[PDB]
Amino acid sequence: PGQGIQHKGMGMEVRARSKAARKVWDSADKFTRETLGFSVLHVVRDNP
Amino acid sequence: NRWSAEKSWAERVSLAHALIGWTKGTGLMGQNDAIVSAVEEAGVTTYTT
Repeated sequence: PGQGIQHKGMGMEVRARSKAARKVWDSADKFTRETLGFSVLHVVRDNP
Repeated sequence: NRWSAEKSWAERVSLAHALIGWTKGTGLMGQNDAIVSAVEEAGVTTYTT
């Protein structure tokens, strides 16, 4: 699907359970934190 | 700092900080009223309500 249906804390339940989900998120969240200085996890978890 | 810490407070509440200077009321400051002119001699401003 495309953009616009996105919700706060989307797929965050899966991250807490699945190991494959964590590796996808954390590898992604680490890169964004180092290069661009921000975390996608925080943005998704609580909407600023 | 609490607002700058707590994340979800931003949308609900914005903090506007105002430092209220010397401001002359009659009841509490009825003693302070006479020297309002004296303090104002230092090149400083006292304010009406």
